[PDB]
Parts: sequence; C-alpha cells; structure tokens
Amino acid sequence: MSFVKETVDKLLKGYDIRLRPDFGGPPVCVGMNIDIASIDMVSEVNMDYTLTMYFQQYWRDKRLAYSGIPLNLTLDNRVADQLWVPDTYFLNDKKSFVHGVTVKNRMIRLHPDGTVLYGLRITTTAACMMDLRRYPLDEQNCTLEIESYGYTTDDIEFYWRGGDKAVTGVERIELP
Amino acid sequence: QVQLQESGGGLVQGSLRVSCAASGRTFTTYIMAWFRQAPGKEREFLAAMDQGRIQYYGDSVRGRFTISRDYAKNSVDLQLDGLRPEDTAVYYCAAGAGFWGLRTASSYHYWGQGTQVTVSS
Amino acid sequence: WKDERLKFKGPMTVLRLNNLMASKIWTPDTFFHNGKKSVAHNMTMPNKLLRITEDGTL
Ligand SMILES: *[C@@H]1O[C@H](CO)[C@@H](O[C@@H]2O[C@H](CO)[C@@H](O[C@@H]3O[C@H](CO)[C@@H](O)[C@H](O)[C@@H]3O)[C@H](O)[C@H]2NC(C)=O)[C@H](O)[C@H]1NC(C)=O
Repeated sequence: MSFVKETVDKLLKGYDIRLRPDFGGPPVCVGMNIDIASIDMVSEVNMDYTLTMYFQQYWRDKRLAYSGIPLNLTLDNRVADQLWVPDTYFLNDKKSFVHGVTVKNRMIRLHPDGTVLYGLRITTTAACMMDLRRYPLDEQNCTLEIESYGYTTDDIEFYWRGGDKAVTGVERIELP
Repeated sequence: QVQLQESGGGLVQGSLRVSCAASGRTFTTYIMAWFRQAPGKEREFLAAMDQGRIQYYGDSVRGRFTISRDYAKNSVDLQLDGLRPEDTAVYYCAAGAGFWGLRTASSYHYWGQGTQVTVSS
Repeated sequence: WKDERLKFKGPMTVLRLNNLMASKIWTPDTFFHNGKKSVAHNMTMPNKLLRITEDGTL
C-alpha cells in the first residue's frame, strides 16, 4: 500500500492541470459511455425530458501512466479536482446536477497504461421540442447533444466507446 | 395467455445453460427468477434479477450459477457451472414483482413448465 | 469499517472527530442506486458523526 502511495505522489507531483494530454501533439481522443438509469418526466408543457445517467469518459494521459502495480487504481473522487478532465457539456440541457449523497458521485480510475476513466452520476433535464399536432397519435424525437465547450477537433475528439453498445439501459426503460 | 417456455439440456456428465423465453407480456419491470425443486417437494430459490440488473442468489449456489436477462428479447438465462450429482432436479422459471418476497415462491405470479436436469457420475 | 492507519493509544477509548477532520480521511463513497434527489441534513451543524476506536475501527 505504501508503494502505491509514493506512486500516486509521483504521478500527482509536477502535474499541470492547465495543459491537456498531448498538449503540443495530436488531439486527445475521448471515448464516452452512458448507462441510462431512468427517464422520468417527459413533459409536453415544458418541452423537455428528465434523464438520470452514469456518464463515463475515457482518455489516455501519458503523464498518469505508472508501472510495477498490476491493478487499476480507483482513487478517491476528490482527486478529480487535481487532474485534467475534458471540456464536455450538454448543449440542450436546462438543469443538471451531480448527485451528492453520501458524497459527490464521481469516480476516477487510473490504469497502468495511462488511461483515465472519469465517471459522473448526472440527472439532467434536456429540451425536447415536440410537434404535438398529431397528439395523442404522435411520435417524438428527444435528443441529448454532447459537445466540447472550448476545444476544436484539432485539440479533442469524441467517439462512442464500444460503438452502438456505448449507451446501455435503454432496453430497461419504460415510461407511463 | 402468458407463457414462460424453458429450454436447455437435461443430461450432463460439466457446464449447462438453461434459458427462459417469456411471451404474452413484457417483463421489463418484473423480477425474473429461477427456482429448483428436488424430489421430496421442496422449492428452492436459486437466483433472481430485477429491473436494475441486480443479481440476488441463494447461499447454496452462490458464485456457481449466474443469472442474466435479455430485456429486448424478454428472456432470462441461468448459466450453471460446476454441476454435482445432488443438483439433479426440476428447474422452474418464474416472474412477478416481489411483494413480501424476492426469495419466496408465493411472490411470483408466473411460472414455467420446468426443465428436468440430471447429473451422473 | 477498519483503518489501521488511524490506530492510536491514549487515556481514551473513543475519539470523536469534528467535520473538518472527518472530511480529511477516507470514508466509503456510498450512494443510492435508485435515488433521485437526496439531502444530507446540515441544520445548525453538519448532521454527521465520526468515531475512531483505539483499535482503528471507524
Ligand atoms: C483493469 O482494467 C482493465 C481494463 O478495464 C481490465 O481488463 C478488462 O477485463 C475485462 C474482463 O476480462 C475484459 O472484458 C472481457 O474481455 C474478453 C476478451 O476476450 C471478452 O471475451 C469478454 O466478453 C469481455 O469483454 C476487458 O476487455 C479488459 N480490458 C482490457 C484488457 O483493456 C482488467 O481486468 C482490470 N483489472 C486488472 C487487475 O487488471
């Protein structure tokens, strides 16, 4: 356990949160996964739907790579404040928050190759403009848009981790 | 009518997989479980999965049998590894919201025909 | 739970930690899977208590 402590101290020491991985190099590819816990308030009045998710982001950071410890280092969530994380934001959200009981539902997991997993439990209301002319014989398209606030494709690239299997739990969803 | 058809082998020297397809109603919100009945008329809880993909197991078969669900296909599968002769029994597929239960047969309102499994040494 | 790093010896048998020091150590990151919105009460003072036994039991 001690050797892990000096390893983590080595990784965090001399770490600049202001600079992205491969700052001067090619863009960092950020894979994304979602697990849909629930979709609750599909409101026609407010033109929005409420959605709870486990939102995971994967990206390789060579600065955080370590050796000699053959296990995935799941660290306390507060270390997320010390590491660089992507500029991700939901474009069409109206009200979102991280669940914060008993603690902030965050997860930071480092891997020996330098991969960083950053997981968040997010409940967000998202705008869904509905064309209810055919109501109640109507079909709606409700979308969640994910975008980088302050980075372009030459700096950061998004992709769905696992292809079409990136988003899970939709099969288990049922609405009244 | 709501039916729970069960499929799988019955004879092994060993690994096995017992599948259960549900028809007549969508069991997305219901707890799908497997029960065992050896000769002598006692029904034993084996495994169960709820809408949250949370797996409950009996102590006798903990770490051996694995329960999974296909919510799109509305089916529940039970993978049996490490079979022994005393596991010879009839396996029932059950569904229903667990009221006063989740380990009691009375809480399940739907049951399958059953599948006989035998093990020989 | 148990944390051998917080073992101690002294006249007492139990040590009550204030919230500032309670936030300075490791605690389980327990969360409710089916929770929609939860509140940890903070009225008058954070409604939380941490005790450490001499054996290291938290
Ligand atoms: C540390 O983290 C790595 C990465 O998450 C863990 O490796 C992963 O282990 C799982 C379970 O074996 C792999 O999934 C399975 O892979 C096999 C490949 O044949 C596939 O047949 C299964 O259906 C399933 O997908 C996963 O691919 C693998 N990820 C890797 C290797 O990048 C690892 O177990 C963790 N723990 C330790 C102690 O290393």
